[PDB]
Amino acid sequence: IEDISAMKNGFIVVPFKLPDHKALPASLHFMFAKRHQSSNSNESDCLFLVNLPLLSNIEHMKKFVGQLCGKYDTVSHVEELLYNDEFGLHEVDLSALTSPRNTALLKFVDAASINNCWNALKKYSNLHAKHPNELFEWTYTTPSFTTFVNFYKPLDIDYLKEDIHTHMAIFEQREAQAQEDVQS
Amino acid sequence: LRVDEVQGKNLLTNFHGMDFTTDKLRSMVRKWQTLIEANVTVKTSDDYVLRIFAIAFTRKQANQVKRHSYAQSSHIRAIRKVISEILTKEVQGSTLAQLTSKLIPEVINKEIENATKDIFPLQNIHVRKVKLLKQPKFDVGALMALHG
Amino acid sequence: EKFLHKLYDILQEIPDWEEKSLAEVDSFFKNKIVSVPFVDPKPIPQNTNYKFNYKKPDISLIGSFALKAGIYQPNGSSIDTLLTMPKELFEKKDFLNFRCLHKRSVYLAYLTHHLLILLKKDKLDSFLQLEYSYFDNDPLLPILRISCSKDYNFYKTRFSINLLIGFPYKVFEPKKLLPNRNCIRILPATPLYNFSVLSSSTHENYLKYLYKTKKQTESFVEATVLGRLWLQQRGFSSNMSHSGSLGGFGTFEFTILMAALLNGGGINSNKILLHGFSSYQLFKGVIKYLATMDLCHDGHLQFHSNPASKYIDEGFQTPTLFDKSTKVNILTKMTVSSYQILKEYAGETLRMLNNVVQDQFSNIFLTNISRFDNLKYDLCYDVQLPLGKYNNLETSLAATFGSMERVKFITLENFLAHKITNVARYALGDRIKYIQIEMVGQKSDFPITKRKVYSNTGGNHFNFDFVRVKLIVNPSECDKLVTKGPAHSETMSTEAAVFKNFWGIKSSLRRFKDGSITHCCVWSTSSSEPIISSIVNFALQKHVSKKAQISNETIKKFHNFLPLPNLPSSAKTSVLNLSSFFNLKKSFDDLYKIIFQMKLPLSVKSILPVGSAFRYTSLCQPVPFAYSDPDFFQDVILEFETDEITSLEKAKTAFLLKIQEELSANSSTYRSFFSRDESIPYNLEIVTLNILTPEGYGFKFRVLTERDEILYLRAIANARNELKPELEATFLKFTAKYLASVRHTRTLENISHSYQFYSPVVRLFKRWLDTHLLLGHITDELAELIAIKPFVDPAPYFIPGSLENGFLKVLKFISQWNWKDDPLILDLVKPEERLTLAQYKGIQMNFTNLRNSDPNGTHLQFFVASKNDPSGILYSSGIPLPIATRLTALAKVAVNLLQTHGLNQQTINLLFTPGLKDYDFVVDLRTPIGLKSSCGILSAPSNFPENLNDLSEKMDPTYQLVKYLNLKYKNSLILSSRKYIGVNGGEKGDKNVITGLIKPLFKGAHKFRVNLDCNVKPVDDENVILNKEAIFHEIAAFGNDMVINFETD
Repeated sequence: IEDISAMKNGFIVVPFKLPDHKALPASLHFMFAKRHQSSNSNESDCLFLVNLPLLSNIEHMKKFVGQLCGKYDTVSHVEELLYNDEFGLHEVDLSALTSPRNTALLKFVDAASINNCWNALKKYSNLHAKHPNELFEWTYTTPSFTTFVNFYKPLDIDYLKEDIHTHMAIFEQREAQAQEDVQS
Repeated sequence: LRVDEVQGKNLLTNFHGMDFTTDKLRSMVRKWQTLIEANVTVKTSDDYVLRIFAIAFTRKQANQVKRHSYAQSSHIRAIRKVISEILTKEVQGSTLAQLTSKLIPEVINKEIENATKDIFPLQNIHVRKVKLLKQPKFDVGALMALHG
Repeated sequence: EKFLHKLYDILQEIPDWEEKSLAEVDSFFKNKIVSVPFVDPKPIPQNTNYKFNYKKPDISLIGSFALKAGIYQPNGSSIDTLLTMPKELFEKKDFLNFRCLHKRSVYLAYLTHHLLILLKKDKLDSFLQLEYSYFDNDPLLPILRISCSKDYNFYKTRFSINLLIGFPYKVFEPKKLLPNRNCIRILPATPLYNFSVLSSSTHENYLKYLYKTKKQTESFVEATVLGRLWLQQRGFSSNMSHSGSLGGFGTFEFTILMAALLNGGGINSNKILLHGFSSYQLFKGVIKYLATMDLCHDGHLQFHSNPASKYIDEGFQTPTLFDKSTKVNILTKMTVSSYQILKEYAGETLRMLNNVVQDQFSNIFLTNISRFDNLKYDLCYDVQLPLGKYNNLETSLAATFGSMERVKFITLENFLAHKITNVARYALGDRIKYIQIEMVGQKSDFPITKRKVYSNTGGNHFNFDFVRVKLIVNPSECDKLVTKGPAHSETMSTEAAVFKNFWGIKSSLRRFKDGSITHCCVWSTSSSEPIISSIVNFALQKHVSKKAQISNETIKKFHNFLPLPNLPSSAKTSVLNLSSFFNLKKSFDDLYKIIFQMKLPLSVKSILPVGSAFRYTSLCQPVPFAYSDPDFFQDVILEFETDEITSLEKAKTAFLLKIQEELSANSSTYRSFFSRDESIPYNLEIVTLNILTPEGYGFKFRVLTERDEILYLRAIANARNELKPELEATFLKFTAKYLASVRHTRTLENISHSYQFYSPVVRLFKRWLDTHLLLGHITDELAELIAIKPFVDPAPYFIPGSLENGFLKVLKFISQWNWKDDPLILDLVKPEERLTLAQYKGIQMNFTNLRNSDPNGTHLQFFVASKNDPSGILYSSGIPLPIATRLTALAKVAVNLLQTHGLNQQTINLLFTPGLKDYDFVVDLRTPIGLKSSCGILSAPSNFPENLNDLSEKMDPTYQLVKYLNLKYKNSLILSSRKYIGVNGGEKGDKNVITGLIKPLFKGAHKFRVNLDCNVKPVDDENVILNKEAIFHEIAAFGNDMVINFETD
């Protein structure tokens, strides 16, 4: 299990040490990262990630890439992260229909940053191989009673009003143009 | 309102039908306009059986030179079939008391006008009369629930 | 047969012995080991001038074997072999004062002694067993019983032999032995004595007539076995039913009645039964007859074993088929309540045989109903009777046991039975439907060395331990508060006198609002027991014996487990009170009027509630301001008068904005906010308008439009071929929530108001499933339908009228269910719009096609349908087969615990405790705040807080936790939790458990896929195994502050 530092299909195992919880007497969360090949203009400089931990967000992605850069004295500036639908609540685009699960894309500012972080993560895999305790610790941004009561918190009337207003407005516009074109 | 149960100087009632008033009906029947009636016998949940009524008159188009404004039988036939359609939908859906709650704000009267206005104008449009002819069995429990 | 012929040879070998006196026979059977099983009261030397004798008796066969209609009984049958006495041994003054009875007793004593000697000669004694018994448990008639144990070794036949000694045809005068006649001088009639002696006088002739009718008809034997097996499943037999025993009618009486029906039957004496009928024809005819033709109170039947049968309009207040050819009442072993309950069973079987839509054979013939008394009967109380001694009765029993008492109830068994029977029956009246009494401990057999049976347990010297009283109650007349008496005049009438006497201190005189002056007696209901229980307690300990002990701790614990709302006088508030529901309805109807008088760009078409509180099924009864209740905000489908999903949903929300604006404007007493609703898939704009009413109540409003289902079907059509089933599932959920929900709540309300106890039974069932954590997967409507199944389909039983009976019937049905092969289709309708056979065939073909495309329920386990849903899927989808099998195993282990450990409060607590086993992981959590008081179940809230975010603060998040966690790991993990903390959270209502199982496929290692959808840890460079510790750590991260403990596999 120690010499398993990468996969034959080109992907890479990423360990992560998990801390001591009182209810348990340390695992190392495995992730896989592979550079992307997509012809979409906004799908450039992407690291396809597989098996993100719970609530892997841009903050912890910046934290991880900063860990890698601080270690390997490298520069890897993250740009954005895509397709983080960790619960599967947008699997079907019903809207335009009637008009990559557990994986994601990690966009960087440039191929420079992406190749640099790619080297850093190759050497992270080699850390898994040789020195298992030089591997980072993944801290989940901990959801508490506060964010769950946030989920329970009712919506804001001003947000409701403004969103409905602009949505109905642009929809009336597009519909007017559609009717013009149809009966023109 | 029919009396079904009693309890010492306090006797309760339930639904037993609905009528219009004779004076109101006479005024509605104006000359030079088509009258239209339709009716259906239909069941509810709490299996009362009833026959409900419906009447409507062709109205003049607000700009119309010709006074008579009479539909076309083909018009009439279609209107009754839709009214008949809408009434059977309301009666089956309503348990019995719910139809009661349905009639009072006259939603029926409007869905009619709505599905209708694509055939021919029409004015008034009311349920007009509903009668009961086969009620199920007492069930003292159900009657108590309606009373508060 | 060979053995019986050897027995006849043995008897013809048996010698005869002459006239002897009591002292002579006393010395005889004192120096012989056999003790004469004398019939009480024994003969006495001072009142015995006649003498004794035995000669060769008259051998014959009789019974189902003679009728050749016996079957292969698993437990074992017996063949009756009659041996009547010599008419020369008989004198014309022997049918008075136990003379012929002592004759029979000494006859049989010598008979068994010397057949025992012939047994000691023939050497069958090493495997043959000889003993005494009573002819169908009649103490006035002792009989001999021959059995065997493991060349006449007949034990593998499981049979037995009955040696009876009746009397010859017409020895004593049948009109001097008519039930009206007295023959025990001390004047009251001796009906039981009359019956015993005259039946013993004319046994065989009835067998002659039975065989004659069997030769005159064709399907007679088949009808015989049909009736026998029907009765046997019903728990009925021919034994004496006067002794706290359900019986008096078995195969013999059934056959005699069938022959008499072939001999007539109508009131016009005409032939209702025709000899050309078939088996089913004859059986349906006889059941229809016993269901339509009273035989006890207002009419009775008449026939002649030698003339056509005729029904007459005189009921002798006792089941009376009167043979004139012998001057005998056939059913003389039958109690009146026994006849009543049998007639009710007859009507039930008639209606079953008249069911044209569903088959009923399996329920009619292939289900034993007499296995669990608390299923067979709604109410049942245990009463220890320490009555003591024959002389100690004068100080133990309130009533008297004198000369006429014993002449009427020859047996104190009959006396006590009928006494408590009548006192409970009167003191209860219309509060019940049917009564039975069971003398717990009673027996029938005893060795030959005895004079009768002997018992010394339970503070008695008679055959019983205690008394269990069973009742089929009337629910509509159960929880009636006051026991109403007769009217009041100055000259106190006989009825009012007897009433006031019977009721002693409880009696009084109350006046009513209408202006009536009648006696009565009042009670005060209790939320832990029924007023029927209070009444039986009082009357039993008053008019029977001050030493009786009474209880039903079982029903006590049932009502205790029932949730008790934090409401004033809830302690005295019974189960059948729906005042809380009515108050919620009234507040809602006020709000209804407000919105209907509102004005909008549309006219409000309809406002239909679909709340579980509305349909009388919520786990708890609502409490004002108790908003921490999961079932606080009831759903209210709002629908307005008559093209894209997002614009449509946002228009819905805009209408809610307008409503909320006008409501805050001109109904400031109410509070309002908007909640994001995400229970429906792939719709990210649905907003429910939550409304708060100073009646402390909360609703959520959602605009329904037809364009919803329109656009949904459009999307169904436009979706890709592989994408289709997902949107199918989403549309199914939508339909379940928006249309079938309304239809269901309507019809369920109606049928519940017709079946009162349905609401408490389904509430208890929901409680039980919450304790078992299955509620996270089960949708309410599903459980509601399952628990309504017994009422709407009671076969073979009766409609439950007690929370215990209903709960147990629900569990019995679920346990015996086989959802893989068996469907469920309910006729939601009041008692006697049912499904046409056409709709039935449609639902069945639906079920068959579904089980074809799914023969093992990987996609759908339980299938239940009705008029509201011809699909049978709307409340059953989205349930994993592990959950299904866990539910069925729960039901089965519960039924087995009931089968084994006996029904007690301990077994009930074992039912309610959760198994918590087989769980790959179990996380034990506790919430920081207490919530039992806030949830409003009794251990109180009194307003709404000033912040709605703080409403949410007091709310409960563990539901959100488990739901979203299942949404994430739904590819790999199956979870369960507790929904109702206010009942399943300990003493504060604050403890929950997250119990989870691993998907057995992802249990192992697999190919590393781009869409494998799990937290894995490879075992090699290509194959990936699941990451258990990572999973547990992620659960801990998600529930950091509320996870208190974790326990792994």
